[PDB]
Amino acid sequence: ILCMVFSQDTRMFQGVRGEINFLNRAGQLLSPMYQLQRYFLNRSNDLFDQWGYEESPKASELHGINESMNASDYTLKGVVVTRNVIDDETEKVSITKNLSLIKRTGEVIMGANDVSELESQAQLMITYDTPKMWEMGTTKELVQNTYQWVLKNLVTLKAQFLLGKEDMFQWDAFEAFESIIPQKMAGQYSGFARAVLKQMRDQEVMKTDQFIKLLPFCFSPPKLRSNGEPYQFLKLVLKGGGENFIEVRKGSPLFSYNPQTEVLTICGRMMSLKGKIEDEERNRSMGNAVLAGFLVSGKYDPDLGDFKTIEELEKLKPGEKANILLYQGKPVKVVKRKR
Amino acid sequence: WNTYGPIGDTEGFERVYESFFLRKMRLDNATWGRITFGPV
Amino acid sequence: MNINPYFLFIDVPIQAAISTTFPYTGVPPYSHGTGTGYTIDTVIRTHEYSNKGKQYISDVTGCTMVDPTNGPLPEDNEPSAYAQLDCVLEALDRMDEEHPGLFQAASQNAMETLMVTTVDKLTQGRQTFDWTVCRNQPAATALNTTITSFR
Amino acid sequence: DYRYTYKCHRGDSKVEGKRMKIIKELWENTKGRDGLLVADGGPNIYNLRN
Amino acid sequence: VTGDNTKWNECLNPRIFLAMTERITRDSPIWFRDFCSIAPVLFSNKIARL
Amino acid sequence: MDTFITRNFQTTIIQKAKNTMAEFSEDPELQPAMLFNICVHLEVCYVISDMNFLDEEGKAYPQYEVIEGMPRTIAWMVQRSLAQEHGIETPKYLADLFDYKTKRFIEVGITKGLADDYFWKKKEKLGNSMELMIFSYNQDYSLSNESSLDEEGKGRVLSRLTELQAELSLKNLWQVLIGEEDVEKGIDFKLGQTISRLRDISVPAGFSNFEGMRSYIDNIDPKGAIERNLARMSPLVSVTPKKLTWEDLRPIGPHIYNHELPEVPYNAFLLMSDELGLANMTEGKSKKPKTLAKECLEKYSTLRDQTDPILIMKSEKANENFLWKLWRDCVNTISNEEMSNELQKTNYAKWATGDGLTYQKIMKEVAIDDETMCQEEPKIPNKCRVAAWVQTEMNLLSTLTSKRALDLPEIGPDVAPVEHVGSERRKYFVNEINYCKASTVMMKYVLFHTSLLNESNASMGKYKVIPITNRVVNEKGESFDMLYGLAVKGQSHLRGDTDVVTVVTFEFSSTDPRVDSGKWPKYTVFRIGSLFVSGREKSVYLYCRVNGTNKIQMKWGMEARRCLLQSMQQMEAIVEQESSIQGYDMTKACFKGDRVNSPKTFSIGTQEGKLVKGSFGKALRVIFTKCLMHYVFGNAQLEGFSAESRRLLLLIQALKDRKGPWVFDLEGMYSGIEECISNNPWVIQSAYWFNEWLGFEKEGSKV
Amino acid sequence: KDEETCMEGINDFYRTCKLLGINMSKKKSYCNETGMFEFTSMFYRDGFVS
Repeated sequence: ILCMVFSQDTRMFQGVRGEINFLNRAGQLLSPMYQLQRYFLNRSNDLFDQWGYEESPKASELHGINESMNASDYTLKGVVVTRNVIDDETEKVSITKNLSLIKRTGEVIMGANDVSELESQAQLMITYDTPKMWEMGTTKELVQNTYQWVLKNLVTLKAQFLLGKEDMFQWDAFEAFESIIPQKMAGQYSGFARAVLKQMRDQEVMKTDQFIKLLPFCFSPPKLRSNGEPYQFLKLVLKGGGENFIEVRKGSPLFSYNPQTEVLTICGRMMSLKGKIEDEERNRSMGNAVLAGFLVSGKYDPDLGDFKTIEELEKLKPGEKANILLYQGKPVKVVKRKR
Repeated sequence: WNTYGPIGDTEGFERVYESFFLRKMRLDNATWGRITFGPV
Repeated sequence: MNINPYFLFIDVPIQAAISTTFPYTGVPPYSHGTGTGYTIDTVIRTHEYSNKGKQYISDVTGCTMVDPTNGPLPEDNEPSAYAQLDCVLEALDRMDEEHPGLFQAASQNAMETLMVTTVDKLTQGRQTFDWTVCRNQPAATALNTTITSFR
Repeated sequence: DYRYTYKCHRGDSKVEGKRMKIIKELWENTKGRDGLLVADGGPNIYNLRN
Repeated sequence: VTGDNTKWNECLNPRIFLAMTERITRDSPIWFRDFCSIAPVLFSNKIARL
Repeated sequence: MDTFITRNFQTTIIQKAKNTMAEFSEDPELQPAMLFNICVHLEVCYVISDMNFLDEEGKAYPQYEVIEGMPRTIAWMVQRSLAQEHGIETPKYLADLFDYKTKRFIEVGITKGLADDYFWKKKEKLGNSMELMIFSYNQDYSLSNESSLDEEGKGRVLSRLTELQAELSLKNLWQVLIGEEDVEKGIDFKLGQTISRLRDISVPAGFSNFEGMRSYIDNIDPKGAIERNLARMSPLVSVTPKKLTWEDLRPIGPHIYNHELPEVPYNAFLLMSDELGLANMTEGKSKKPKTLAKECLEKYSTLRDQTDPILIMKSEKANENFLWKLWRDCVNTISNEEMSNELQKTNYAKWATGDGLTYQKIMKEVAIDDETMCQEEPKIPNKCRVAAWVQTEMNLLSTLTSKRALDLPEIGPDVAPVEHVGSERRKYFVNEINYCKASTVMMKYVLFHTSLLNESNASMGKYKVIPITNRVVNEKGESFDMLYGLAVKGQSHLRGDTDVVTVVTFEFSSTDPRVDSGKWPKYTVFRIGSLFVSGREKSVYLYCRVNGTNKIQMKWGMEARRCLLQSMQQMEAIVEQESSIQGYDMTKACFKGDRVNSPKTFSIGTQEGKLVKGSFGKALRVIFTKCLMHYVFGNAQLEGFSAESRRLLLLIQALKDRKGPWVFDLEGMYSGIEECISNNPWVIQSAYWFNEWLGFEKEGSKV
Repeated sequence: KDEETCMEGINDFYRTCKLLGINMSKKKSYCNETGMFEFTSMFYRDGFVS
């Protein structure tokens, strides 16, 4: 079939019935020859019927073949079988931008569309280091890898963050992580993360757990409201729905923290953060790193009322105090701040 | 029982239910190809 | 903007558009009641399309019997149960001639299966009308009751 | 529907139940959390190929 | 033609089914012929319960 | 056993026996004894037909034709041809072997005891119309004719069968060896006098006894009978073919446009577009419905403490006072402390739902004697015109709200390309219809019906209060527990599942019924209080309605979650058609658009009488809303109308594709369709939309 | 050859099935050029099937 397609026989051209608008993985139109190749590979009966048959040669070893490779007198024109097997040393070749091999004189020897699409699983547990390709793995694996990368070099991230520039939200790991963030909410996620990190930096309540949790989301360009105030969220959802969500206040299956033992749980894997945690970090428990423009000022006061939803928090005015809930049994009292 | 029950010995379990393990092994060693829609 | 779901048919072939119209292949709960009235209507209609046949009195059960076969051919497009025997026999002859050795082989296979089968096969079925109590009972219970009565 | 009927929600979920306490303890004590059955609050892995 | 049949089961006659069974089993043991015929004759005398 | 079969016989023999026995239409595995018997028989007959040969005159140096092993059809036709060519009677049983010399069919058999009895009983079975040779494992032989087999064949067969017998007992297989007569035990079937009479009286007109019918069938040659019968048949028996045309199609059920008829009422179980949930933000824990309702009423304490009702509208028969007192009792029970949700003031509950007005059943004898007891006429459904509220229902239920109520579990990682395509389709579908109001309404419906079904577990003779609650999630992630009202379910003393158990439902709403008086001819509505959302007062009405449904209706409501799968299947069929036009998947291209393609757009509806297009997401939302409404508004009329509109739509499609459709009885189809348009709001609106779309197609086909 | 002869054949088939007791539904049947039709709740259309 590939021989028909490559020979450019007019019969092969006439043997096309349906549309051949096939697309490649990159989304770019295939070359016409490869389009016909793919169409006929998926459609073999049409070309075989259109080609026309003829009588097989009378030689002993030469015999014809049908559509289903059955020996017969009626054989595809110009096609014959032979028992006289024909027998089946290295050079260097240059490459170009489009991953196409071009010989010394310039002829193309191997294109990027000749790669068989036969997906399979390697028999050995291969490993890769580059984060640009983490997207191939599942969402949980991507989250685990990006958080491992953030944690291992946490010292450099903290050092650059204390400087206050913007070059530390564009690391390759963050670009890889952005893929699993829904497009519609990516801007709000990034804006909220940047606002909360800036608020934490300004007034020293630096919490390692919140910093690690909310650092990856800061890539995407900020998307603020018409009021110029950053959005507010309770939990940030990721692609895949359901379990794939990071809780901003208490903890999620993808991310949890145990301050009693100072243990970080990422996608069911446990690690120790000894040496990366300050003594005073525990005292400033959670309330200063859960909302933008809000800081803790007191404790649960039933008189002020029940807990206030994000809808009322967003419409609140500066200088007004409200009550929020971190998790079951740990309420807190916060106050809006201009800064 | 699944949490703190006695821990038995499962040696030779694959042999007893060998057909299912063979099916799983065949599935794992698959080489998926393309997907082609109706002729029309 | 008043939605019009049927407008989908403009942009999609109707064969695909109306795909899976009814999620249920079984029976709804609101179907017209199948009680004494419905069965009476069914028997009335069954006897109505065959009322031009031969009406007689069964000498075994003493019940009215209607036989439309080989009856007068219809003169109107209304439903008719008058099936001539000759036409059916000719159609069977044509089928047998087209498929030689088909009826014989099928009959032989059926008789062999019947010879090798067992009474338990009757238990694979839906509700069965038990005559001892004159009700609807599971297949196994009906078979057991019939066997006990026979014993 | 299966999880609702058998009260076998995920071991890492925040739901409460008579069976869910033991499920949560087993999930905490287990290392191979991908190998736990769904009936024991583990993760479902069923898909078309399997 | 995407034909449909109205009153399909209210028009077919058990006698015609008996004729079909007799024609099909024209070359078969007599006992099997009777066994096949016992069903159509039973149906031809069916009594409905209201 | 099977190991012995595959070891003692060549693969060809085993395959022939297996494929010949598999025609029995039964499992060949659980019963391999007959497989061994058939294999041995095949070997015996193969051996019998491998030593003797004939010639142009009959020199003994073939003579035996093998019939067994070959397909039953081919074997039977070959046997019939041999009988016809040799001018001999055809045995009624398929002979396993034929002889050219004796010009007779022959049969072979294998036994375990003496062969004399087996031969005699086979002779009784087949009479004298077939010859036979029989051999037994215990060195016994029987031949009808001594000039049939020679010494060599008999000796070889005897040696083979003796070897098989000896080898069987080595592996404990002779014990489980079944005989041969068992498969043919039943050969005697004598009909009794009664059954014979029934058969005789069950012949077509023209025959006296079944013997005449049998002879007529077995003798007469009916060739050419069809033409003779058709020639004299009246010409009036004609389908009357008629080529269809665009002008032939006309609007269906024009009476719906008759302004004289009343508007279609709102007969849905629960309010869909007019719902009003008393939001109460919660952490996410699961709590009993009674506690959730209690907390929700506590938050909106003003509505709970309302004791003076400002009646706004009343039903034709229902009593406002009784309904209000029942609602007060329900709220009192909800606000109490006892765990049970059981009403204790059964007075108003009993007297409000008309549960005491049921007729008393008396003995049939009195009714027969009585003259005033007569059957009542059937209350055929009334006829109603187009209802304007169904259009608003469809419009609003297809909108995107600020909350979603779907949280499905996870699935294993996708590897195969088909899994990736399915996952992409699921992602697009859920993203499109996650927040659609139809999804929330569907979840409320299914949850309420599930709670109703559960409450009928053990409480059947008692009144049960059930809050119409829902669990919802918004974009920000905070989740709310909405309460849409209450409903008290009465008792069903009868144990039947198809028996109506009256339930009266009080649902909150924010829409004044006076705006559309015709939308609520069946509801009793009060005014409880007023909520504040943005500092603005909005009234709250309590629609109270009596209803009757059975356990099967509860099951139907529970299954009403199948609308999700239905809509997904419809969307997948659309995508599959689009991809079948091409050779590759069209999911992302038809949703987002690739370089080659463009985002597919669907004609959604009408705006000021002009067509309007929209994204595939809007089409998906409309499909989901249509499926949900079809499930909610489902009755026999709806399913019948859909089944007949199927044929009408198919004919319209055939017209569109220039296939030249022909109709035989068009008015029959139109009558069948119009027979179902009586009072269902969904059916009437579907007829209206079908007429509009048919007009659009007519006006657009002339281009 | 032409649709007229096709409809004559359809009429002959209708009469024939009438002779055998099979009653075709004129109120639920239609005819169209081959390539698109239905068979037991399965719509076929130029290769596509639903």
